[PDB]
Amino acid sequence: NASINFVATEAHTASAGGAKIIFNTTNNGATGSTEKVVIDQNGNVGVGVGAPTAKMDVNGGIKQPNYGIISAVRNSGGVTASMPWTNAYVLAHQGEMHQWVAGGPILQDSVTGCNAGPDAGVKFDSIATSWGGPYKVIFHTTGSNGAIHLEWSGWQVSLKNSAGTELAIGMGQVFATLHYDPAVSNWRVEHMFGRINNTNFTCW
Amino acid sequence: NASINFVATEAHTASAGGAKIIFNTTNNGATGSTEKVVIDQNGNVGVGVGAPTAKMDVNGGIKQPNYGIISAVRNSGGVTASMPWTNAYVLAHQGEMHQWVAGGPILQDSVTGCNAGPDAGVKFDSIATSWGGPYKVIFHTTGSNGAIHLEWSGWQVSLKNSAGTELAIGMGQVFATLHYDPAVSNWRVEHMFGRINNTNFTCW
Amino acid sequence: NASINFVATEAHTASAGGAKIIFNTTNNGATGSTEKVVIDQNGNVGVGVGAPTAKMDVNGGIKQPNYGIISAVRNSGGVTASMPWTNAYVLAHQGEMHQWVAGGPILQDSVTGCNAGPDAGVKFDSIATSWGGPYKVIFHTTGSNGAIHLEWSGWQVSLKNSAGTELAIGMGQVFATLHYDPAVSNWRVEHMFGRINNTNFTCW
Repeated sequence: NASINFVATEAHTASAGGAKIIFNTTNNGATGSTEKVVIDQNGNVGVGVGAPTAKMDVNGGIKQPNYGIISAVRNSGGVTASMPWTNAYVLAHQGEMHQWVAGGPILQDSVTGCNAGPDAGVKFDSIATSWGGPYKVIFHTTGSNGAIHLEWSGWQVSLKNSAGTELAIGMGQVFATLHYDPAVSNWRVEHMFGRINNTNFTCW
Repeated sequence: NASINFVATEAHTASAGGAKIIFNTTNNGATGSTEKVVIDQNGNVGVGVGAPTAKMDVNGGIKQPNYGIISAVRNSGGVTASMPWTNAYVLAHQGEMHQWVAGGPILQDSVTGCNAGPDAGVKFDSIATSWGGPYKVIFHTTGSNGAIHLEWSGWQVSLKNSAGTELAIGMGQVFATLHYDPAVSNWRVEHMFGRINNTNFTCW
Repeated sequence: NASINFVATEAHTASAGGAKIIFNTTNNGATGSTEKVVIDQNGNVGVGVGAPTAKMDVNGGIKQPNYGIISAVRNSGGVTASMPWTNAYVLAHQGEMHQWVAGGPILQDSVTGCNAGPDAGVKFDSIATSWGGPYKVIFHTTGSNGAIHLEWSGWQVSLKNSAGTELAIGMGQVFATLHYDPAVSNWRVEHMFGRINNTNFTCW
């Protein structure tokens, strides 16, 4: 059995007063329904929480889609990128965060965008492993085209210079900002910084 | 057309058994409704997910409000802060996380709070840019007053010493803990650490 | 008063057309109900948002459970761990993120797992404080057993070598990957990296 109940949340002297919506379902194998969600009188939503204090109060974990491995490499070989959203989608979905686990990103712009600062032209060259690491991607804009702010940490990453020489290899972390650049018909790294093992790197 | 259906999730030999709530809406331009949300028999909520494994299982992005630029500067000039929540609101909303994109924070306490550790009295002096960066703010408490744990990374940040001398400028990241201090009638930085380019800084 | 309304989201020439579900509740002390949640025609859920652009669009904060302090220490003394989930639970809840505030983790493997790389065998030895810091834990897998990717930053952390000698103490940040290792009947640190004050550490 499942049901939706409207429940008073205070005494009602006038016919009208505070009220909430509760959503009840019966667990498999059970015979009685139990309250699973509430939209409270204050608009707070409780999921497994009866008196939510947060606007979205979740008594458990939060899951989003696995968007795979992200890459954006501009070098002597040309412009490439693997990005699981279009420019138009990112622009339509401003401010949205996405977190998932996957192999690390491959990131470089040794032509223009990330060839200034202390470590001009480096490649954050993640080796995909079973361990991988968490991505965090939030959608933003240059004002005309889609941009993303991307974070990832995990195993294993090779930091290479613009000549391809491995400078270090091990654990890697990066914060990077990418944008869709119409002048090269693809996503590019505008700036990024992070670390491989104990070595910080920065380019812009 | 929109509708709410109560659906059995297993065979029912006794009149009672497992059941879920499904919420159907019709996309604009469509003629048939499609299932958009489920509150499952186990209480898991699926949003675009039919058999959610997570308590809140979202087939897309998650958005929260844009809370703007955050600042808390105590120096020779006095005590200032720009904080988009009151002390009372933070105390009423413990444990809540907030993520958004905006210009970086401006942070310093060269009088007391962040004038110890390796980089006593520095200012994390973010220049607001179109790129900005992601904030993460989670609400906490000293036990009496509101505290926040704040993270931000992005472009562009000037690291200054307590005398105003620019030590470095470029990409910046900070983790900082701020609290509402009644002794100065405002928010202050209790401790923070991060980096500008490849230079780590730490104060407490 | 509380209510659930099915509302057209466009003109309907044929009997069928786009529609949304709105959920209305009355705030305590109020006499009229106000719209608190919408499941839109496109399946986007707005919580305090009338025309959500995100699949889960929340006009406020997001809260999850406080899972306490996490530890996993393997050294000369043996194998210990404090982990608020079982192996089976983590494996059933892949891809789920969890964020909360608590005292920092205690992490080391000086026998095998984290006794390579630049800082073999170190202990990230968090001292629990009232300030604490934010955890982020996302669930993953080795392919057979539960793994977690864990992040924490905050006050106060002692970085110790494998001999117990305090190398540094102050603000601490860690990214660590832990997994349930049946060969020692407990969770262990596979690799981690972070910083105490301005000192980066890395082990794998």
